[PDB]
Amino acid sequence: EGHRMKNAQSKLSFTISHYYRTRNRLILTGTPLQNNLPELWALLNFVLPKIFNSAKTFEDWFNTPFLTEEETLLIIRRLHKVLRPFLLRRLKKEVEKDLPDKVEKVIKCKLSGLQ
Amino acid sequence: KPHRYRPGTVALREIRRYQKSTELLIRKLPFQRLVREIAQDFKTDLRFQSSAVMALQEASEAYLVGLFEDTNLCGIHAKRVTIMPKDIQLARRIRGER
Amino acid sequence: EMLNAFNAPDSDYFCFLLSTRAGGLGLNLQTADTVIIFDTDWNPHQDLQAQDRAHRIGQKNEVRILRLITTDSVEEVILERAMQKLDIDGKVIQAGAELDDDELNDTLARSADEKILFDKIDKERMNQE
Amino acid sequence: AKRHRKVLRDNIQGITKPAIRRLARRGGVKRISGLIYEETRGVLKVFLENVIRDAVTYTEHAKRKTVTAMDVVYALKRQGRTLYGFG
Amino acid sequence: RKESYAIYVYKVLKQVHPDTGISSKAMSIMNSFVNDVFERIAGEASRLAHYNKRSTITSREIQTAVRLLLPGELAKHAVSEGTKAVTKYTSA
Amino acid sequence: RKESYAIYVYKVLKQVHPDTGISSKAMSIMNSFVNDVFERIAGEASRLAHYNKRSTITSREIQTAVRLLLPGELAKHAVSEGTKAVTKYTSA
Amino acid sequence: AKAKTRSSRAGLQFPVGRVHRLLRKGNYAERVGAGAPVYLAAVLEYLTAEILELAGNAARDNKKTRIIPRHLQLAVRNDEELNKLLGRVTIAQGGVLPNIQSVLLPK
DNA sequence: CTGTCCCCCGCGTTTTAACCGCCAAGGGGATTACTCCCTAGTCTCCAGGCACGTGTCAGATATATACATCCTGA
DNA sequence: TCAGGATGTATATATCTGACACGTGCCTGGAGACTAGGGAGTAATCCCCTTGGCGGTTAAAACGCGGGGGACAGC
Ligand SMILES: [Mg+2]
Repeated sequence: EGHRMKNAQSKLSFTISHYYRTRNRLILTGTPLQNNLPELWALLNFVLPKIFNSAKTFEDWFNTPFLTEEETLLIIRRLHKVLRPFLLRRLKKEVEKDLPDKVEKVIKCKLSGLQ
Repeated sequence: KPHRYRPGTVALREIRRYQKSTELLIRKLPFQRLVREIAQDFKTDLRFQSSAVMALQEASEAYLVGLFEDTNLCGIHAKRVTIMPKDIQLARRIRGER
Repeated sequence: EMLNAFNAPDSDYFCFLLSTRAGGLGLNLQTADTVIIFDTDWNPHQDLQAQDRAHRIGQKNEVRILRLITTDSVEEVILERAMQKLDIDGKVIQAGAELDDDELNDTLARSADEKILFDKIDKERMNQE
Repeated sequence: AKRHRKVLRDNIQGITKPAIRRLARRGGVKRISGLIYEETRGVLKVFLENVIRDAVTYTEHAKRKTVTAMDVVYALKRQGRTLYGFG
Repeated sequence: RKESYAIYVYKVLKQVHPDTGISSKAMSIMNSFVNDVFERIAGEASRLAHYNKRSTITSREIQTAVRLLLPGELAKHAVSEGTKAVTKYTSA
Repeated sequence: RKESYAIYVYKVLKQVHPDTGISSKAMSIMNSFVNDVFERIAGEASRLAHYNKRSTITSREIQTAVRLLLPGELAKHAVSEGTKAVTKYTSA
Repeated sequence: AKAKTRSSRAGLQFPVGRVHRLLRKGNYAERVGAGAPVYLAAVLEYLTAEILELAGNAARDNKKTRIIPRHLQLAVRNDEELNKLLGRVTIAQGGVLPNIQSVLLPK
């Protein structure tokens, strides 16, 4: 649940760096971090204390969420290419295709007189 | 039977202990809530610097401790070792706080 | 205890209450069935986690979920901000009237049979005076 | 309780019996009657009302919404209780 | 020559208890009273200007100084009176 | 920039107990101490000059203010020290 | 060039002009706002008037038609807020309030 | 100085809220730029206020007289 | 508990004065008119610090409970 790592500023993250000799680390998460982008960087930096130059380097380095195919596909393609050996991700659809349905639905309701 | 100290032995230990040390004696979060509530009666939606609260507590404890010092003295004057509301009220009345 | 009890095939209870922040992650449950969201989510990922607690490898039954949003309110506002936040998921993926009972029953139906069950219930709701 | 917490007591009750006792110990009080605890709370409440009122008055004057340490200091200074260490 | 508030105090007295007079000792007391209040308010207004890194004492500073000087109702009414005086003054 | 007397207090400490250091908390206390004293002396000197209908604060007023502020021997030494310092200053 | 005093403009009984000068001569600040001495003079009047009212009442109670220091003392010491305001003030020839403790009085 | 009783203290057990860490939004405390208008400064005029005389009556002081108040024999 | 008496307090009546109220002439300090310039108001940014809630532990607060020491009433 490395998602929790989020912001490297945290005490958790801090004390982990003070675990010193840990010759090989691995992060498990069900999802990539917050949409800002630095969080993704922070985790990537945490995992591999090499991937850096600025905490928010991704805002420029992979300036897709911050032209069409050009700024999107090509940049996110290279995002993938550099993260290709670091992120492993497969979808349940890709893996099984056995989930009974899309299992989705939302509803809306009115307030009571008091509410 | 288990060991029990004569009443007052522990009291003196506490007195020595608390006079020797310097930390705050009132739980900080309870203190903050008290402050914030009081503040609402003069103006709502106020914020406090955390240091502002600390300033209030340093002063508040200093005040109450000083009060207890004088209160204690009054009890002694009346040949008692137990402080009573009458002693607090007197002390403030003599100081001119009421 | 509770987790084992959830796993128990003969569970006396059929439902349970969970903390988004805590229970949203803490559950392996292939016998999970339906999920109802009340808390709403400033960070959509937590709902994705909570939501998908109900269907992991080994999940046998069709999962249904609900999100209870009030009409014309702050919940809609927060919800839409959450919907905006989901865009980054798309970036990663590409890199690599509202109270009509019949309608509600339709959205909750697995079979018209449940609609029928509710019909009886609403008739009971009517029967109560 | 379980069904309803019902744990709302009072902010003045946040000053506990042992908290007061501790203050008294620093003061040098050997023995404390049971009515002291309530009396002490009353006194403190008043003290804070006066200081806070002055502090927020300075805050209002300056057209700000956050009461600062200096505002508290000024309040205390106004009342003849100069506090060192907070600038 | 030496100025005082004797005649102003006197006029005020006449506006409250027309028939009542006032001894010279009582008057000297009232004179020193006025000076005392004047100084307390002015003193607070002064440091208010310093606290806000300003340099002009206006009715805002004085108003605040009053709120930081007079107790309870005295403050409430003094502020009310000050407000009215300035209001009329600038209105006409 | 937020000027203070930290460096001066520090230097003084090293001229009295050269090996002794000082915590930053204690330093802020000393800083506020200096400000307090400064204000008290200056404040008295201010109204002192005012009492004599004078517009200039000189070393005479500061001296008197010290005599009217500090207690006992403390005052005597402060006065002695100030006198000496000024003497040297005007010489140089 | 019709002249009209600021006190009369404000409708006050205190010398707004004098007050203004005093604020400047007392060096309370670098600048003194035009509405400052007006506001202040009003306050000075307010407080003055309230005391005089009470003093006059004291005089009436003692069947006097002239306010003396004793009356001023009685006025200030009886009113709660004025007592607080002037809590550190000694009024010459005022005396003290009539007050004997019940513990000293006979049973 | 003495008796007595009650109530505060010492202490074991149990419950609970403070402390610390985390997470998220966001909104007031700062900055800077620009402008404008409010007040310092100055000169001229004039009456509001001050010192000084001057009358007169409000309260101080005698002066005789009627009632409250405290102490005691009853 | 009640009446007598001695003292004290209070109360009407002169009467007497000196301290306060009031009139007058002067003069300087306050008002008017005018000008400059810089302090304060005001808008726009930004970002750091505050706040609200939750998770999780654990020292501390609460609570009961016996019992001895002090508070206190009496003399
Ligand atoms: Mg996991």
